Amino acid sequence: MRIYQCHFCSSPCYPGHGIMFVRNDAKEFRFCRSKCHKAFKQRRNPRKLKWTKAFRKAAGKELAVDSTLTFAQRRNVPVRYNRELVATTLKAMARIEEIRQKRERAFYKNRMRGNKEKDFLRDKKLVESNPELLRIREVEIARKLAKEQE
Amino acid sequence: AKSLRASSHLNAKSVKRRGVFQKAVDAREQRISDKLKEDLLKQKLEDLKKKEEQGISTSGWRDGRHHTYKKAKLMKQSKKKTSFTRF
Amino acid sequence: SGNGAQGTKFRISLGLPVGAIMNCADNSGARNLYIIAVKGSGSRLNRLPAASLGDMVMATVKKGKPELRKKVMPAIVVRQAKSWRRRDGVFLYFEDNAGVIANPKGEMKGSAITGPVGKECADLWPRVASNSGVVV
Amino acid sequence: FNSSIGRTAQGKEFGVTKARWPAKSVKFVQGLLQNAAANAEAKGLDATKLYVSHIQVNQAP
Amino acid sequence: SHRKYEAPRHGHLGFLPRKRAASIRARVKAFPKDDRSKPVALTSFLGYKAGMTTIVRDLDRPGSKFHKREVVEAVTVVDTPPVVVVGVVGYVETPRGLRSLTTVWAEHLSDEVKRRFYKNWYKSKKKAFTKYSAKYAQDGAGIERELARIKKYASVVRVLVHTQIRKTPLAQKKAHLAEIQLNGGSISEKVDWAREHFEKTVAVDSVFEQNEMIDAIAVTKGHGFEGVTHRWGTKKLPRKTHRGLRKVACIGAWHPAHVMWSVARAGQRGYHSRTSINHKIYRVGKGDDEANGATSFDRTKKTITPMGGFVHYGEIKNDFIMVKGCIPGNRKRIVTLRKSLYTNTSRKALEEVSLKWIDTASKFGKGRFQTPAEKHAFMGTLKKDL
Amino acid sequence: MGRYSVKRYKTKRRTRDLDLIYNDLSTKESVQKLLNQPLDETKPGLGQHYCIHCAKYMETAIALKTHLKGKVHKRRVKELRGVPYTQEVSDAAAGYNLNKFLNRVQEITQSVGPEKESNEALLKEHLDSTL
RNA sequence: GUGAACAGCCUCUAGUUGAUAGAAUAAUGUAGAUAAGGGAAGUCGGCAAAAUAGAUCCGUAACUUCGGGAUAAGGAUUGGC
RNA sequence: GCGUUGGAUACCCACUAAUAGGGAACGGCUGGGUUUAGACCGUCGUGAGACAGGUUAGUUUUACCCUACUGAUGAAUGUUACCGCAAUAGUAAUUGAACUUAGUACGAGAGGAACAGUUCAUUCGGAUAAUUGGUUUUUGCGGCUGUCUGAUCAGGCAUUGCCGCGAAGCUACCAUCCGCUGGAUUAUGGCUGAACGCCUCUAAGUCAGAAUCCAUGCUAGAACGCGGUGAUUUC
RNA sequence: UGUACAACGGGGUAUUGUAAGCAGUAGAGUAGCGUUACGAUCUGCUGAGAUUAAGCCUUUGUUGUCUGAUUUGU
Ligand SMILES: [Mg+2]
Ligand SMILES: [Mg+2]
Ligand SMILES: [Mg+2]
Ligand SMILES: [Mg+2]
Ligand SMILES: [Mg+2]
Ligand SMILES: [Mg+2]
Ligand SMILES: [Mg+2]
Ligand SMILES: [Mg+2]
Ligand SMILES: [Mg+2]
Ligand SMILES: [Mg+2]
Ligand SMILES: [Mg+2]
Ligand SMILES: [Mg+2]
Ligand SMILES: [Mg+2]
Ligand SMILES: [Mg+2]
Ligand SMILES: [Zn+2]
Ligand SMILES: [Zn+2]
Repeated sequence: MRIYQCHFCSSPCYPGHGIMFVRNDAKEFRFCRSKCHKAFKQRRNPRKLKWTKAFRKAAGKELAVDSTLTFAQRRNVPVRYNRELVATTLKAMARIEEIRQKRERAFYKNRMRGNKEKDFLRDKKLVESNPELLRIREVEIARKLAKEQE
Repeated sequence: AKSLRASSHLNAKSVKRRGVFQKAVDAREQRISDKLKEDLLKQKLEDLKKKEEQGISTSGWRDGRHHTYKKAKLMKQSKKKTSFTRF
Repeated sequence: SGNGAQGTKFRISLGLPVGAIMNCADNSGARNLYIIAVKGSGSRLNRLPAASLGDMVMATVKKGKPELRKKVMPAIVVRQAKSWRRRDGVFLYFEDNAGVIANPKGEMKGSAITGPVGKECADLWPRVASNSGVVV
Repeated sequence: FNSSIGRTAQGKEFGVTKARWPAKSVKFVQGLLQNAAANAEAKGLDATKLYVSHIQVNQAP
Repeated sequence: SHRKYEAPRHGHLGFLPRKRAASIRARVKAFPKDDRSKPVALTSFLGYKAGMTTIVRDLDRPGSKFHKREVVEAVTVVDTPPVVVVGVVGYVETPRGLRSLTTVWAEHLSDEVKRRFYKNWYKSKKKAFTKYSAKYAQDGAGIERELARIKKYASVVRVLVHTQIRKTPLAQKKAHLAEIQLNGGSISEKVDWAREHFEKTVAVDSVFEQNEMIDAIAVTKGHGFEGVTHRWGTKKLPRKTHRGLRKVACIGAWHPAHVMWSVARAGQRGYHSRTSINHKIYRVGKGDDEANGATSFDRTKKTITPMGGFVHYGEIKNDFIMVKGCIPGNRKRIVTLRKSLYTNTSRKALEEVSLKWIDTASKFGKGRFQTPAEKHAFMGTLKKDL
Repeated sequence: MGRYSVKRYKTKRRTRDLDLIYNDLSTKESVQKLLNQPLDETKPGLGQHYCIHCAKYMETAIALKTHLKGKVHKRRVKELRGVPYTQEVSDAAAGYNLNKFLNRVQEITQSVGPEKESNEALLKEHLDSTL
């Protein structure tokens, strides 16, 4: 039993999900969804479709190179079973996942800084450019306050 | 091919059935009975804990309603001649 | 399951009814195989016999060597384009339908098989697994 | 006159399965009932004790 | 003259007539044979079909091609909160068959089971069993006499139980009440068990256990009026045939001058009573287990409920039964689980199930994640999260 | 689902993939082998006039020249420029075999890339000379 | 307007908004579509559908009354800026 | 009891456990045929025409009636509600392969079983939608052509405009699951035993034994078969 | 007259594929005086925006509703 990643969008492929295509050169293409399978059959570029992890990594929407991302790789050289080593691995997986989530959050925040400054500049320009609507707003507020007073 | 009603196959099935399958069934029944008794005992204990805070002849008719209804029904059947056992 | 097969066979979705044409995956000189019969097929009115991966069929060579043509020979299906379910938990399919020429004992006429070979067929036929270079 | 008529739950009041809502017939009968009530009032009868003691429909040409 | 080509008939003549079932709860027609030496036990249980999901099984089946291998199998989930024992019925044997002699009820009945006796609960004065409850006063005369009558004369003992439908996500508030045969010791012991269990609950793991073959009795999903082609599986007529092609071309061509009862005709499809047998229990999950959806191979802490809940049903917050394969009925229908009528002689009844993984992805779409935490970890940080 | 997409991208009507075409173009020996093919009667133009990028045979040299003077061939050449998107790309995008994917990208940038570009330039000038 | 075009589709002027209606969406129909893998194995019979199709370029056989066959066949292309 | 096929043009080819014969016609669609008017060739006839013949083209269009059959309501025997019984009627499973027995019995050899214990599949049947696939008026999301609303935005029409994806529902040997066990027998093999001082399976009696019969199990539930149980009206 | 019901709203769960608007120095070039103007497209704010029961799940919020008609007795 093993979780696979989709060839097109890198989403997890749990047992009994998606479909696999085998090419003449023995290459297995596993797709989590009929959507990804049909996109592959139509020969679209996953690095051009914005909803794929390939596009996100290529465009820098999420972090791609990190020390937390080197703990998972295919082990072609097996190791003898050890109960304490298994317990240590199980604890380490949770710790690494927590650290990776924190680092991804920091990466997103660093990417999205500046939005508040841009929004404030846009709001200032709109307020400076619309005087008549502000006068209507002031009249409405004053009439509402007079209604509340009386 | 031998049918589901084939005598030799059914005899072999009975020979198999009197052994390990019946042993497994009996063991499962004993375990289920033990769990049922434990479930009853746990319910009794919880009811007792909840109440801690708060603190034969079968002859004749069943009841008067049954007597009245059955007498009326038999009289109705006798009057209408719709009785199964009595003329 | 046919003479020469190694054990029982679980059901695979049928993709090749009678009249289908598949490629020839061995090196005996045949190019394609035209299915005229399916070994081990059942009997039902109006229903065409159909073969899946790992089945033995009776086929005639349409393209290839003229010595191989105009004859009926046993073949074993090694690839199919119709998707089928594996018990490990995925549906899968190949690019094309492909078979190899064999004998009634399940022994290959050719010496090697080009392209991938299905796991089910390789496990069911020892000679296919012996002549396969790629097994899934 | 109820061959090949649909079935409704509103017929269970009268113990039937086939009932309808003939609007034109109901309006004509309502007009005649109103006229009969007016005639009874003109005669001076008690309106609360009146019941339809006879009603008859015949085929006109 | 003879038909030129032989073919089997379309459909089963033993499942006639194909009419709608008389009730939404299917009747149990046969209970397991009573062995007087065994301890007292219920012969059946009641539950609600919640939905289906997928498992991975580490199969141990000697002689099989999938011995020591993993198999992906479909399962059915039945929500089974504990039933409540509220009555007992005695049956005597007559030359005309079994006859119910007497029925004894418990002192207190909940409104959930009282609603079963009403068509208009909100307008009613809720007077059910009010005078009956007065018979328990001053040493329970009458109640004791009827229990003694059951002990003296009855040859079959059944217990009246009802479901706790208020624990399910269902919008229906009216509970389901049914008779379950008591198989076990003597008649007196059965009566004593019923009297002691009055107003008490019975859980599903005190009736069934894992690796057991059971039977599912239920009414199938209805489909209304259906033609012969999909009702009986008949072959379609050629294209643009006059008077339709989804028909049987000739319903009679011979002497009897009638339509035979064995000829396919259009009519009701579905909503029929069915009793399917030999469904293996893959898991008896407890409602208080925080990881009843986890295994020894899958260490993720999760419940049996899929993401977004079961479609059209909801979440599973009670004890549940996971059996392999499919059972008759659709989701949220009441089903009866019955003990096997015979000792099964197949090795599958002796096989022990060890699940490696249970699917909990969303059934409302092409679900790719097992938990919302997994979905969040895969997607990352969104606009609204910052 | 729709008829056009079904009858174009049916399984039996599949075409050669971009990564395989990239591997064909990478080595000079493979380019020479595809340029010098045995005369096959089952291929258009006796197996001659074969565009490697589009993996397409032409019946005539003028047909090949007109295909080269076309936007479809330019689209294929534009597609064949970057990384061919093997399974390692999706694995590293999911967070799997990241070092292997980075090493593959570095090898493509250093060794495979410029040699493939030079082979493409040589093929282009050879087609221009022979056409 | 698009387009070779009194074609098809949309619009201005002008002119209509007429044809018993309302509520549900079973089977069977009438009219119109889609379909995995195989591809005529169906049927007396490829009936019916599907496939093709505009324009530009390359190229086009037997036969022939030398006028044709011919758009024979078989290939490549088409947007926007 | 249960099956008895797929094709080619009465015979062949193949698959298969097998491709047995026949009756309810020969006492609904559909091709050959009764095919009337058109036409051509052949034979005969002085001719109108006929035929030893051969070819081609050629309108007949119910059901809403009664019954039968399939499904669906329903008055009345105090009212109403819940839980049940089972007369009767129907009934269902089928075939092949594989491991082991075993390269064992048997056999100069060449070859070569079965019972007991296990695993799959064919045909049929009943379900089911977790997964895969099909389907799209979810007109859900996006895109494209032409035109129209001054342009952007947002939209109309193109008798579902077209294209891609598409949940939900429905659905597929294109998907998955499930489909049993007691009595009595047939042919036959016997026991005791006369007829008949031998003998004898039969005469009296009696033991086993078929995919057979009747039951178990499954479906319906007599709307004029039945039982147990709850409540039973303040103008 | 309430783990009451309904209409909205909120949170999940799914479908699609990155909204309107603003900006850039990215943009084949062309015109005028390195700059400006036009410019398919590209990039950022933006897995954004839109839809989500009509037969999906859940709900410490808002607003309302709880009512008419007929009949039945041993
Ligand atoms: Mg046929
Ligand atoms: Mg009508
Ligand atoms: Mg779903
Ligand atoms: Mg198709
Ligand atoms: Mg044919
Ligand atoms: Mg035929
Ligand atoms: Mg010609
Ligand atoms: Mg004529
Ligand atoms: Mg019977
Ligand atoms: Mg045996
Ligand atoms: Mg079916
Ligand atoms: Mg438009
Ligand atoms: Mg003797
Ligand atoms: Mg009855
Ligand atoms: Zn994917
Ligand atoms: Zn090219």
